[PDB]
Amino acid sequence: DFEEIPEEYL
Amino acid sequence: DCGLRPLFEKKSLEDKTERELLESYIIVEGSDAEIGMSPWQVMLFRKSPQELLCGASLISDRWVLTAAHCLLYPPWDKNFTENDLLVRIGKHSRTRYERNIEKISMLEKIYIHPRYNWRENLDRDIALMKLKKPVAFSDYIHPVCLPDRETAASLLQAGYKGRVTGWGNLKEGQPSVLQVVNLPIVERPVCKDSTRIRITDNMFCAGYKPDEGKRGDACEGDSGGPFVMKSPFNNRWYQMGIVSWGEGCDRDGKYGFYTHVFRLKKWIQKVIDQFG
Ligand SMILES: NCc1ccc(Cl)cc1CNC(=O)[C@@H]1CCCN1C(=O)[C@@]1(O)c2ccccc2-c2c[n+]([O-])ccc21
Repeated sequence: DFEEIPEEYL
Repeated sequence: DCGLRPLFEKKSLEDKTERELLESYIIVEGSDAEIGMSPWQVMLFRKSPQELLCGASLISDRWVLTAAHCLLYPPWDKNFTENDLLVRIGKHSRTRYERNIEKISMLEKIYIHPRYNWRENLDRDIALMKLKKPVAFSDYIHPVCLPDRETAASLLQAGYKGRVTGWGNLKEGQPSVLQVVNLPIVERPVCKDSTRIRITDNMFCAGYKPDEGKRGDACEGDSGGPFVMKSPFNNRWYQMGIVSWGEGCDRDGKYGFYTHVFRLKKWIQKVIDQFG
């Protein structure tokens, strides 16, 4: 149930 | 400048419960943390599936401290590599992306204590993580201090209270924001007599006994987080322990066990200067 972080980090 | 919080000590403002700690120097059942209360709090985040892995702490602009079992624990088939995780610093909310506040860092290398004992009692439950790039400090991101021999000797006493923080389970049930709880250090004999697990000098336990009334404990998800104390001598926060293990969460007669940071300081320093 975690939002979603910017793609750069992933 | 470690252990001095931008939103509190730096502005001469006190948080709502630090007084409880000072008076003693003579997460289950906790409460929501105040903004900027634990600027050194770090969230170990798993890339896929995206989820909370453990807590951790910031000790410099490029080093993060956590519990070894958060990264390596054969019984549960846990053996993460640096590319499997991310480090989220400056957070308050557990699940939301705090744009303009938190900073997400990648891991360059993981260092587990050579003598970490995962097969028996989590002895030497400690690990270091070097970030690929230094994180910029701010009102919400700031390193905590590591204790020296004198600090440990003076504050690591039965009855003296420390503070534990984390985004772990609220009951043995996930919190919206970072949770905090102050717990008293418990004398060694009591710790030893509360479990069948062998206790070592590299760990100390904390929590209230049933006759004290008050409650509180770390729980699953809090591992790796810091157990800190505010020195009454220099008004700086020191990380005395690392959330390590416990039988259940907040059970009467049981206590939370924490990795004795000062006892493993030697290892910490060696790793630091050897690898940048
Ligand atoms: N249990 C929640 C809890 C409560 C208080 C604190 Cl301070 C920390 C924690 C979180 N830590 C854990 O759960 C850790 C993760 C590794 C095994 N842990 C234990 O604890 C645990 O009691 C446990 C629980 C379930 C299955 C096996 C074991 C186990 C095996 N050993 O050798 C020591 C301690 C434990």
